[PDB]
Amino acid sequence: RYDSRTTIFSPEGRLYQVEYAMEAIGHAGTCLGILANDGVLLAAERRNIHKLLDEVFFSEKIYKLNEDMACSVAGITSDANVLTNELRLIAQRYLLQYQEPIPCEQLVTALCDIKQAYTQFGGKRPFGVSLLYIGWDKHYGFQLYQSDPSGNYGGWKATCIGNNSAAAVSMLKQDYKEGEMTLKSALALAIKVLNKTMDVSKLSAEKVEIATLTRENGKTVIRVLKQKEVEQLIKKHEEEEAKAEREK
Amino acid sequence: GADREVQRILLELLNQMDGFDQNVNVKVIMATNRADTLDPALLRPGRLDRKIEFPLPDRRQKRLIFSTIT
Amino acid sequence: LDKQIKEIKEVIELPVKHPELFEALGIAQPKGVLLYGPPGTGKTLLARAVAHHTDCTFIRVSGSELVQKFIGEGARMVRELFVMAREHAPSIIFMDEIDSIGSSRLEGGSGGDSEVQRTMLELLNQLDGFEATKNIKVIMATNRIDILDSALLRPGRIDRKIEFPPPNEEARLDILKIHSRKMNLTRGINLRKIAELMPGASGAEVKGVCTEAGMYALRERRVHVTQEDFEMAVAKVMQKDSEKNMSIKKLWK
Amino acid sequence: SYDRAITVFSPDGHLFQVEYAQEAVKKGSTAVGVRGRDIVVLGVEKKSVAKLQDERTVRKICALDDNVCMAFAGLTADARIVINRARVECQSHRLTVEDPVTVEYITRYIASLKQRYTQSNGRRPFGISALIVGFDFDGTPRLYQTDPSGTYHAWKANAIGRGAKSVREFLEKNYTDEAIETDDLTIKLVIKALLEVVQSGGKNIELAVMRRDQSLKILNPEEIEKYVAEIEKEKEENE
Amino acid sequence: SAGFDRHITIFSPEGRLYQVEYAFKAINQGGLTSVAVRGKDCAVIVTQKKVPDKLLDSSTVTHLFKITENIGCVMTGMTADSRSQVQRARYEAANWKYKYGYEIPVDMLCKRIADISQVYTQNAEMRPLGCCMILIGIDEEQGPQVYKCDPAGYYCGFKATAAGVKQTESTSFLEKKVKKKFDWTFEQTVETAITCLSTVLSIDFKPSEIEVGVVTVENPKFRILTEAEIDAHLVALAE
Amino acid sequence: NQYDNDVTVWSPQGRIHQIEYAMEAVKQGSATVGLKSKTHAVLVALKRAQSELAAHQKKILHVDNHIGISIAGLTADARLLCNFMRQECLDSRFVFDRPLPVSRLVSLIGSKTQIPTQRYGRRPYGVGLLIAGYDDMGPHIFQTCPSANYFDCRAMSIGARSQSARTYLERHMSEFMECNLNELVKHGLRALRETLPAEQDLTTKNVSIGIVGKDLEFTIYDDDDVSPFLEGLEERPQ
Amino acid sequence: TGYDLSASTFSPDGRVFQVEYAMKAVENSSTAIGIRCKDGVVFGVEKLVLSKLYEEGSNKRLFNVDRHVGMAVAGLLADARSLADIAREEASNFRSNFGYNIPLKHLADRVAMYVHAYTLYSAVRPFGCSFMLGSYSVNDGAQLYMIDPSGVSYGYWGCAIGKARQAAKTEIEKLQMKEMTCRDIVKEVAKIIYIVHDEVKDKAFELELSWVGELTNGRHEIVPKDIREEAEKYAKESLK
Amino acid sequence: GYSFSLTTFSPSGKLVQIEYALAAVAGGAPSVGIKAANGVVLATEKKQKSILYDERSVHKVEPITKHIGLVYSGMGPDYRVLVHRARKLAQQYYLVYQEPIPTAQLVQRVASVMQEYTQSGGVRPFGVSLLICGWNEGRPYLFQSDPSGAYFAWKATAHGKNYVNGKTFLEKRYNEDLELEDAIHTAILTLKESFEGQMTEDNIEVGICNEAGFRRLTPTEVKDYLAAIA
Amino acid sequence: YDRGVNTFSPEGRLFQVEYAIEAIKLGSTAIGIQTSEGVCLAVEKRITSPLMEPSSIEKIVEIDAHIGCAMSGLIADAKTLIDKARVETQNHWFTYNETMTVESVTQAVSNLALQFGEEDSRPFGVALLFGGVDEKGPQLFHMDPSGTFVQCDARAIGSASEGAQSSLQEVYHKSMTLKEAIKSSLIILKQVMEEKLNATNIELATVQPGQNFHMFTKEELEEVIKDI
Ligand SMILES: Nc1ncnc2c1ncn2[C@@H]1O[C@H](COP(=O)(O)OP(=O)(O)O)[C@@H](O)[C@H]1O
Ligand SMILES: [Mg+2]
Repeated sequence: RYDSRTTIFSPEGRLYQVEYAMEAIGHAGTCLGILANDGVLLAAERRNIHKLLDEVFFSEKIYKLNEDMACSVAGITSDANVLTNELRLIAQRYLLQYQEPIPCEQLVTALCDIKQAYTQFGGKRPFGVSLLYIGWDKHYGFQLYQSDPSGNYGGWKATCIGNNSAAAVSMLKQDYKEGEMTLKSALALAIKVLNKTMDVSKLSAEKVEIATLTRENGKTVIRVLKQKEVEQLIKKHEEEEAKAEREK
Repeated sequence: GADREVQRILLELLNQMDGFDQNVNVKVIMATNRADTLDPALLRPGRLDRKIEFPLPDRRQKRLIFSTIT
Repeated sequence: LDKQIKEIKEVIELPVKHPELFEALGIAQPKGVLLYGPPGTGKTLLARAVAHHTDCTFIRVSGSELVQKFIGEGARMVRELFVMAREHAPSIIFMDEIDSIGSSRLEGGSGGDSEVQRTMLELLNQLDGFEATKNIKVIMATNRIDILDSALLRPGRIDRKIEFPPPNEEARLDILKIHSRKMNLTRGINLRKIAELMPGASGAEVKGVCTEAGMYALRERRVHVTQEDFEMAVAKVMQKDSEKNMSIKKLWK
Repeated sequence: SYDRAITVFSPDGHLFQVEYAQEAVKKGSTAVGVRGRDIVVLGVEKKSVAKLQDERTVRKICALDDNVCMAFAGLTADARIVINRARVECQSHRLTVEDPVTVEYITRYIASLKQRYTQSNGRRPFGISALIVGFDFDGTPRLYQTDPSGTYHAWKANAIGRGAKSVREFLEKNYTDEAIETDDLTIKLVIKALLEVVQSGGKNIELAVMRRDQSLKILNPEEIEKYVAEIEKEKEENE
Repeated sequence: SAGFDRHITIFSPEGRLYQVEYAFKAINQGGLTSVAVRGKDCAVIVTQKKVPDKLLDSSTVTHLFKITENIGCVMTGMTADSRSQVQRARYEAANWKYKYGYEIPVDMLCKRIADISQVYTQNAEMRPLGCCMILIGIDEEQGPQVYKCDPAGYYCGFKATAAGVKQTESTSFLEKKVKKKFDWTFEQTVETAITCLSTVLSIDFKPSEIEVGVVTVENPKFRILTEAEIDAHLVALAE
Repeated sequence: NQYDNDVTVWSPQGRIHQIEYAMEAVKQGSATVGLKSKTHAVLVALKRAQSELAAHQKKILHVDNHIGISIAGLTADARLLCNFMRQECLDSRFVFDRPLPVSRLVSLIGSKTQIPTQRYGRRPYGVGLLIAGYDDMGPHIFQTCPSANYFDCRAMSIGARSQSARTYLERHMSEFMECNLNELVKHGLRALRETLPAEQDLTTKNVSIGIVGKDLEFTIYDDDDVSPFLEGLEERPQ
Repeated sequence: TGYDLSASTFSPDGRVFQVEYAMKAVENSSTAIGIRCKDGVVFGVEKLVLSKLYEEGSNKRLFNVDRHVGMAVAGLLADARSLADIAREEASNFRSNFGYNIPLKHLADRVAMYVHAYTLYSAVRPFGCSFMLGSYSVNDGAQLYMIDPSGVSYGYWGCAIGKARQAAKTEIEKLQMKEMTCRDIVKEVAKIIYIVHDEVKDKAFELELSWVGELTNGRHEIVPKDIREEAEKYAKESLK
Repeated sequence: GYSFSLTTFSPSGKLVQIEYALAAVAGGAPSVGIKAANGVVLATEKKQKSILYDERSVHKVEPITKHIGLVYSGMGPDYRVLVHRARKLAQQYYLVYQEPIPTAQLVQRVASVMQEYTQSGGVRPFGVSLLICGWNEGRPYLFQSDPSGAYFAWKATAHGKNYVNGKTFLEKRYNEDLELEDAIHTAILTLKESFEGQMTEDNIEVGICNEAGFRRLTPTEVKDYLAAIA
Repeated sequence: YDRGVNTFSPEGRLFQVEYAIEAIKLGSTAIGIQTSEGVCLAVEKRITSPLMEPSSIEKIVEIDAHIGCAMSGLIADAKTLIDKARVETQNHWFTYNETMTVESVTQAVSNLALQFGEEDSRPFGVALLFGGVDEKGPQLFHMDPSGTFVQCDARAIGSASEGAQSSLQEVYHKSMTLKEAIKSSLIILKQVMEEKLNATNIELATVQPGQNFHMFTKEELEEVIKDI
C-alpha cells in the first residue's frame, strides 16, 4: 500500500503521510505569530481544559530557545518535546562553535533539514509537528517563521496554525495592518483573533498562553505573559467590542 | 475491506435506528458481554432508552435459579 | 440553518421553480449540491424540506447502500436509480454518506476493492453527462468533507458546496423550541439555560436531550416535563461522559 | 508483480516509482533556463506573496558556489537538502582539488547523489528536478538539467515544471539558432517565457543573470519590468 | 480478532497482548504440575515425572535444576525452553557471584529471569520462552522463600500456585490447606504437597512417577529427595 | 502458496519447497556429465549455443592444477562459487603448500551453501556442480546442489534431459573402473550424446571437456582440442 | 493455516506447529538406531542407496564429532553436516579451554542450546534433523544423549530416529540390552535394521556402524565389518 | 486499523497503536494520586487472583529517590523495566549535576525514553501510565506520564479501572489546601469508590512524598488509614 | 513470487530479472560488429529535441584508449557500469602495466552486476556491448543484468533488437572489411529503426589494434551522407 510507508509516492507523486501529518496539525491548539514591529509575539492558547491541571511550568506551548529565540508548538506532544530539545541542542552547537547567536533562518533550516532527513528514510514516521519561530538576529532582526512536517519552512509576518487555522489566517488577512502596527496593536489583534477562533465567550485567562520578544538593551528579552496582563488585555478587548457596539 | 464494511454496517445500523418512522412500534434490544466497549454514538441517549446489566448470579440469585429449575 | 437554507433554496429551488431565467440567461441550470458537516446537523432534514417545498419527488439512496458485494452491481444500481429519477420527472436524488464510496481506495496489497471506484466513476459519468437534466437534481451529504475527493467536485460536475457547522446558541434555542413544541412543558422552564449548558451541540443531540427529558418524565409516569428533567438529561446527553479523558491533549496537541 | 516499491520492476521492465517522482516534479511550478551568447539568465514565477507572507524567505533562487545558482523545483524540502549537499560538495571540491569547481562535475555529483539515493530499499528518492547554469566551461556558458532518475543532460535551453510541455515548445518555436546577440535579448526572451507564468502577471518574476565571468547577478522587479516593457513593445509591432 | 496476534509487539483494541496469552498455552505441557509449598522452616517443590517410554534413562528426564548451593529450581514448560531458561539463570547467577562476591538472592534471581522474559516480550526480535519457573531459597535469618516467574515477564513469588495442568484444583487445595490454621514442619509441608498432587491427579503415585526438590533452614543445601525418601513420604501419607 | 515464499518457513509436508524450486532451477540448466576411473576423472558439458555467430557459453570451469568443475544453473551463483574455490585453493597452498584435497573442498562448498537455506531474505545458490579431482587418496567425482547436500559418484549427470545419460552411465558403470583415459572420455562423450535430441549430436560447438589425471593437470578442451577427440568416434545412426 | 508461519509467533494452542513440521521432515528420512551396550554405544544407520551413479560409501550419515564422540542423524543431510561441524567446533572449544576431554552431557546440552536458539529467531528456521550422540569416558562410564529438532536433550539406554522410530524401539525393547557386550550388539543392530524394511519397497541401501567403547580403546571408530561380515550374515539370515 | 505498525500515520493523523496502549492503560490496576498543601499522596490497590499470592512480595509503589515516589497504571513487567530505567536515569542526573533530579525533569527524561520506544517497526511502547510524586526546592509535585511520551502536572488525578469515577471524586472531593492526613483520607476514599471489594492492610499500598523525604506506607499504616477510618 | 530475486518459482526462474531483460527491451537499440580490420559500435540517440546537445546523451562512451562501449537500458546504471569499467582499467594498468583484456573488463563489470542479492539492491537494468583491441586480438562482447557475458561477432540490443539482429546475422560473415560491415550496419539501421542517417541521433565508434587515438567517429559523417 502506498500510504503505509513514507518512501512511496502516489502515482501523482504526492506523499500521503506528510499530508496526514498536516491534517493532524488540524487538531492542534490554535496558536499564531502576530504581526508586530519593534517587537514580536507568539500567542498560543492552551487546549488543556480541566480544573485539576496544575500547569506548574505556566508554559507548555511556547518554549524559549534562548533569550533571543522562542518557538511555538503544534503537533504530537512527545515529538514536539524531542524537537524542542533538538532545537536547544542545535543552538548550543552553533553558539559553542561560534560564540555568536544563531540566525533565525539558519536554525529554522537546520531543524527542517533534519526533519526532512527523518521523513526521507524508511522505517521512520514523519514528525507530525508544525511550529512557529520568533527571533531577532544580526542579519534581519525581528523574524517570524513557519515550518511543517515535510521540512518546508517559510517567513510569515502574521500566521496561525492549529484549530481553525484557515479561519485565523483569513481574518488576519481581513483586518491586516502594516507599518505603524506596533507590538501593542499586535497584542490587540492577537486577542481579537483568539476570541474569534475560540468558542469561549469572554475568553478566560488560563486558557491562553502568550509570549513576546522585545529588544531591551540590545540583549533582548522574551517574556511569557502572566495571568494579570492577559486579564486586562482580554478585558480591554471585551470593552473594545462593547465600544464597537456603541457605534450602533 | 472487511474493516470498511463493518464500519458501513455500524453506520447503516445507526441510520436505521434513527430512520424507522414514527407510528411504528418496533423495539430494538442489543446484547453484549463487555459494554465498556461499544461506540458512544450508538450509546447516544437519543436512541438508547435504558441500559440493563445482567451480572453473574450471586448468592440468593443462584439459589432462586436453582430452585426454579429444580 | 437560515443561511444554509437560503443558499440551498437558491441553488435548488430557483432552477426548478423558475427555469426561465436560466433560459433567459442561456446558461444551463446547476446540477447538484454537496453537503458536509458533523453527523446529525440536519443535512438530511434540510434536503427533505427542500424536496417538500419545491414539490419535486424525493429519492434517497445511501452511499453505504451503493457498495454491494459484487462487481457490476453498483453501476447497475446507480444507473437504474437515475432511471427512477427520470421516470419520476421533477425530483431530487439524495446520496447520504457519499464519502463511504468517495473515500481513499486500497493502493495495492493482499487484495483490492476496484469496485468502489467503479461505482464512483459510473455516478460521475451519469451526472457529468447531464442525463436529461430537465427538473432533475442530485444532492449528497458527507461527514467530515476532508475524507472526500475532488473527483465529483471537478468544475463541470456538481457545482455548489454547503457547510453545516454545529448549531450555535440561537440555533440550539430554535431546535429546542421546535422539538419541545409537542412536549408538555411546565412553568419555570428556562430553555435558554439548557442551551447555554450545552456547548458544541450537534443538533440531533438536541433532539436527544428533549427525548431524554421526556424519558425521565415517563419513567416516573409523568406526562409533563420540568427544568430539572432537562437539566439532568443534559448530564446524560453531554456525550463527553465517555470523553474528556481518552488522552486527547496528550499525543495530539 | 505491480510496482508497490522502489527496487522491483514491472513485468515489462519499467520502474514505476521513478515515474511517480517525475509526476511529482510535474506538479511543481515553472522553471525555464537558457544560456545565451555569453550570459546565462533564469526567471522563476508564481511567487504568490500571501500578503502576510514576505517573499524573500523562501529563496526560490539559491547560489551554492563562488559562481553557480538555481533552486530545485518540486518539493522544497528535498530542494533545501540538496542545497546543503551542493554547498558541501562545491566547497570541498574547491578546497581539495588542484583546480576549482566546474559545472559538469557538480552536475554529475548531483546526478550520482540522486541515483545512489534511489538505488536502495526504504530510501525515498529526491522528487526534484533542476536547471544548473555555470560559468567555468573553459570560460563559456552552458546549461544542464537534472532529473530525479539520477540523470543529467546538457541543454542549450530547457524548461521544467508545470509549463514543461508548453514553454519547451515555445523554446522550440523561437530558440534562435543565431547565438543571441546582446544577451539582453536572451533575457527579454526569458521575460517573454515568464509571461507564460502560472499567474501570467509577470509582476513577481524573480530573475538572475550571470555572464559566465561575473558573480551572481539579481534583477530587481523594476528593471525586469523594463525588459517586460521592451518585450511588450516588440509584441505590439503586429499592427 | 485476527491481526493483533500475528506479531507480539502489537496491542489489541482492548490493549491485550495476544502473544503473551498464547505463550501460556504451552505452560500446560501435559504431565507436570510443580506444586510449591512454604513451611515455617522449609521450602518444598514437587513435580510429576511422567515418563512416556521405558528406554529413556530416568536421570535425564529430570525437570528440577540448581544454580546455587542454597537455591533450587523447578520448571514447567517445553523442555528445550525450560533448559534454555535454566542456562540463562545459571549465566545470571554466575555473573552475580563473580561481580558482587556472593551468590544471587532468590528474589533477585527470579526478578532477573522475569526481566529477561519482559525484554523478549517487548521486542519482536525473539519469541518469549514458553515455560514457567519456581525457585526455593533462604534469606538470612529471614526465612524460606518460594518464587514464581512466568513467560508473562512478571513475578509474584508468593506461597504456591502450581503452574501445572491441574491449575485451579491444586491452587484451591493449597488455599484450603492454608485457609485453615495449622503448623508447618518439613514432614507436614511435604505431606501437604504430596496430598495436593495426589488429589489433583488421582493416580496411585508410584515413587518413580514424581520428583521432589527441597530446601530447609536446618540444612540450606538444596537437595533432590531420593526415591527412598519419596516412598517413605508416600507410605506415611497413605496410612 | 502460503508456506512457499522463503527457505525459513516449513511446509506441513516436512519439506521446504523453496529448496525444491532451487532444484528445478538447477535442472533448468543444460546437461553435464561426470565420470571417473582409477586413472583419470573426466567431466563433459553441453555448452548451450546462443546464435550461429556468438560464443557457446563456457560450462566447464578450472580452478586448480588438479581440480575442475562443470556447472548447471545460474551463471552468477556458479561463478561466485568458482571464485570461492579460487580463494580456498589459494590459501590452502599458501598455508601448507598442499593442493587442496577435493573431498574437503566439496564438504566446505556444501557447508557454505547450507547457510542460505536456513536464513531469511537470502536466496540459496541455485546451481548444481560436478567436481573432478585427483588427490593423495584417489580419483574423485562429486556433485553439490542448492540443498547443500554433497555426493560422491563414479558416474553422474545433472541438468535438462539428463535421464538418458544417467541410464547410459549406469550401464557403463561396470566399465569405467579400469577404463583408460581415452575410453573414459569417449564414454563420457557418448553419455552427453544420449541427452541430445535425435537431430542434435556431438559437435565442437556445444561440447566442452575437462580432464584431471594422476599424471596430467586438470585442463579444459574446446573447439580446437575437442575436434581431435570427436573424430574417430562412432557416428549416430538412425 | 492459523499463525503457523514463523517459529517466533506463538500459534493458536501452545504448539507452535512450525517445529512439528521439522519432526515431519525427520520422519521422511530413513531409520537410524543406536544401542548402549555394557562398555560402548553402537550406532547402526541405514542409508538408502541407489546403486546407480553411487560411490559405495558416498555421503555417509556417520560423522565424527570428536576423537571420542560419535553420532547418528535422521532428517536433512545438509543440516546434519552443518551441525556436525558445529559440534566439532564446540568439542574443540572445550578441549582448548578446559585442557581435558569434554563430558558428553555438556556437549549435548550445548548442541541442544544451539538447536533451540535456532528454533526461535524469526530470520532462521529450526533444523530438520534429530540426532543421537554417544561417548565413553573410561573414568566413570558411558554416556548417550538424543536431541530432537526442538532441542530436547534426553538420555536413552537405546534409541532410534527416522521413519521407523516406534518399530525400531519395539525391536530394541526385547533385547537383553542390560548387560551384553557390544560385539554381539553389532549383529543385533544389523538384524534389527534389516528386519524393519531392509529392501521391501525401496530397492537398495547400505548399512553403516559406528562404535565407541572401552574395548575399542574409548575412541570413536567405524566398525570394520569387512572382517567375516558376521553382522551382515546375521542380518540377511533374519530373512525368516 | 493502523495499529499493526507503529511507524505510520493514519489518514486522520492518528497512530492507533498508542491509543491502544492507553486502552491497555485504565484497564489495569486502579490508582489515585493527589497533591496536598504540604505533601503528595499516591495510592494503589493490591488484589491478586488467589489468596496464595503473597502481595507484600510485590511492591507497586517504588521510591526512585528518597525524594521521589512512583506508581503505575497496572502493566506490571513494563512498569518494572521502565522503573529500572527511571532509577538509572535519576542516578545519572544525581551524579552529573551533583544535585537530586527535579521531579518535572525526571518525568521529562522518563517520557523521553517512552517516546524513544514510540518509533521503529519492530518494538512496542510500554502501555503504562506513571504517577510521580516528588519534592523539589520545598515545593511538592505530582506528575503523570503516558506511553505516548507526553507528561502533565495534576493537582489530583487517577487512572486504572473505573477512572472516571475517580476523576469526578477528585473534582468535588478536593481542595488544594488539604492537610497530609486529610489527603491520605481523600486518597483512600477515592480508592474505595474506584475499587471493587473491601480492603485491609493487605489490599492497598500508598506512598507519600513530603518535603523532608518520601516513604511508602507500611501495610499496618495502610490499614490504619483504610480501616477504622472512613 | 514477486518481491525480489530471493524467491524461486516452481520452474526455478527468478521472477525479478526477466523484468530486467524487459527493461533492456524498453531502451534504445545498440549494434556491435566484430571484424578483423576493426570492431565497431553503432548507437541511436532517440533525441527528444534539437535543443538537446546530442553529445550530452552518453549512450556511446570511451572506456579506454583501446576499448569503447555502447549499451541499452537504463542510462544511470549504464553510467555506473561505465565508471567502474574505466576505474578498473585505470587501476589494472597502473598496477600491472599490462593492457586490460576486454573480456576481463566484461568480467569485472559482470562481477559488479552480481551485487543485488549476493552480499549481506536490485539488478542493474542495462545490457552492455564492449568493442576493444588487445595484444592477442580485436574482440566484441555483450553482457546483461544477470551478470552473464558472451563473445559475439555481431550483436544487437535494446528495442526492436530482433529485426536488427536478423538483418545483422544475414549480412555478416567472417571476411568483411570494416568499411562494408559499417555500411551494412548504417543501411540496416536506416531501413528498420528510424530514418535516414544524421549526426543528431546516431553515433559510431570504431577500434583498431594500432589506433589508440580518435576512438570515435565525429564531424566526418558528411562523406557518408552523400555516399550512403
Ligand atoms: N437545526 C435543526 N433543526 C431541527 N432539527 C434538527 C436540526 N439539526 C438536527 N435536527 C434533527 O436531528 C436529526 C438529524 O438527522 P439527519 O438530518 O439525518 O442528520 P445528518 O444529515 O447529519 O445525518 C433530524 O431528524 C432532525 O430532526
Ligand atoms: Mg442526515
